[PDB]
Amino acid sequence: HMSICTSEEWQGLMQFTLPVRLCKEIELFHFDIGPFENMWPGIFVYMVHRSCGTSCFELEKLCRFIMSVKKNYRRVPYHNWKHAVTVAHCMYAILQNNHTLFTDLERKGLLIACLCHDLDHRGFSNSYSTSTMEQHHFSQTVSILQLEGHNIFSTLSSSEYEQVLEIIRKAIIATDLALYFGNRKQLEEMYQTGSLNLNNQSHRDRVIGLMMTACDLCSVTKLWPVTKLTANDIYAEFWAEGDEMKKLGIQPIPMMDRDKKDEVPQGQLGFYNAVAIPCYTTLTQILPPTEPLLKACRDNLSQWEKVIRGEE
Ligand SMILES: Cn1cc(-c2ccc(=O)n(C)c2)c(COc2ccc(-c3cccc4c3ncn4C)cc2)n1
Ligand SMILES: [Mg+2]
Ligand SMILES: [Zn+2]
Repeated sequence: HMSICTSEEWQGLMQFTLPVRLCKEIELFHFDIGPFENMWPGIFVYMVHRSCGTSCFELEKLCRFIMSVKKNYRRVPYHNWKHAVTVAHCMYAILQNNHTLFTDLERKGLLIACLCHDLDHRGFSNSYSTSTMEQHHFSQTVSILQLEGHNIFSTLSSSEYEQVLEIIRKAIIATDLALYFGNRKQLEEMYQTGSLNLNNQSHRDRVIGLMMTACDLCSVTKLWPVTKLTANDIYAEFWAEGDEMKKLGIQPIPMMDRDKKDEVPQGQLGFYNAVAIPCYTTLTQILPPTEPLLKACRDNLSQWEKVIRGEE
């Protein structure tokens, strides 16, 4: 277990250059990687390069690492390689727009953590100690790092190496949405009381934790026709899970039931109000430059309202 890339795959990636007409596009929060499948591993290399230059990773081990990650994502409609890269791009925009808050270690850890955060997702929920899927996705990240010529951190001291693995573990654990409700609440209080202090490691962990939810949910921050299409992918998976439950004579909850299709826009609306809006509001409060994520979220919420009210 742990599949690996071929030499053709890592060498082809080493040779890629992003077309000039995307370089301004890719800096924008709402950028959609969607139309550029061929370029996705290339796009990740690019973002690593912009954010730490052409000498932050041995370029060969880097391309090998990315191409093996890709081969350990499965061909599922939503929790796949497309979503890893989408989440990593959101993290890239955040780090670029907040350039001096984060250490060099943090920047490398979090881009890698984002690409690996759904490693070997099967297309079924946590429901079908806790943070099950996530402890596992971290486990798989550890295994790839450990292979052959795939250790991109080899050139760190053992003190830095232990540091970056622990950035990664906490980051991927933070992508379990059950834990997001409490982290956010904690952050909301600290901000209120004025007690938030980025010199404090456990405060940094929390902020980073929120940053991982915001990236993980970022398909709600793209332009309306892209968010709409992604929502179809999320449903392809949820309904396939609901179909497997009916196969056993089990009644799935409404969200996994394709017979409950007309209650889609209502469902979307509640999620936006209950999860997405508070997430990007607390983020915007701590990191003002992330404000365009909130704005794009608000715009998509009002699209969903108009669907419900019957006008699009
Ligand atoms: C980008 N993105 C990730 C996610 C996401 C991430 C983590 C997570 O745990 N969930 C559930 C979703 C989303 C929102 O997706 C949604 C899916 C279904 C609903 C829904 C709720 C209730 C009844 C419903 C619903 N749909 C049909 N009916 C009848 C809402 C939102 N967008
Ligand atoms: Mg996940
Ligand atoms: Zn995810």
